Amino acid sequence: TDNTFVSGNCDVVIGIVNNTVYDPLQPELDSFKEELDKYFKNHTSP
Amino acid sequence: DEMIAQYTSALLAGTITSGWTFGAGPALQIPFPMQMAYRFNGIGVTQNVL
Ligand SMILES: *[C@@H]1O[C@H](CO)[C@@H](O[C@@H]2O[C@H](CO)[C@@H](O[C@@H]3O[C@H](CO)[C@@H](O)[C@H](O)[C@@H]3O)[C@H](O)[C@H]2NC(C)=O)[C@H](O)[C@H]1NC(C)=O
Ligand SMILES: *[C@@H]1O[C@H](CO)[C@@H](O)[C@H](O)[C@H]1NC(C)=O
Repeated sequence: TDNTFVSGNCDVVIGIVNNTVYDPLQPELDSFKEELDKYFKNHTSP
Repeated sequence: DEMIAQYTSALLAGTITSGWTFGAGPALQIPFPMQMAYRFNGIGVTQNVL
């Protein structure tokens, strides 16, 4: 998303192609979803 | 007046397909629907107006 800027819907433009565009903020919080996953199994089981 | 008409028919065949890159080195291809979006970027308006 640093390299790209968004402008409106994607139907007016001719020749567009479908792909994926990533964001850098989402992997920053990805390291904490795996951290909190182990503590959930230590409370529901007993 | 034929060879003069051959030169000016070769400038129009490179400024359409290659753009301006054939005036400063080897000619590089680019579609004309996208070369025109480079001329707006040198004016002050963004790409999305085109
Ligand atoms: C996101 O990607 C998907 C798959 O790559 C796109 O879905 C399909 O895209 C193709 C593009 O060639 C569509 O085919 C077109 O169909 C029309 C109508 O039959 C035809 O006139 C064209 O010549 C072309 O063959 C296909 O219909 C479409 N399928 C669906 C279910 O949408 C999708 O369009 C991409 N997203 C965007 C926003 O473009
Ligand atoms: C899970 O709970 C037990 C309690 O008996 C504790 O000893 C253990 O350190 C806990 N493990 C984690 C990963 O929290």
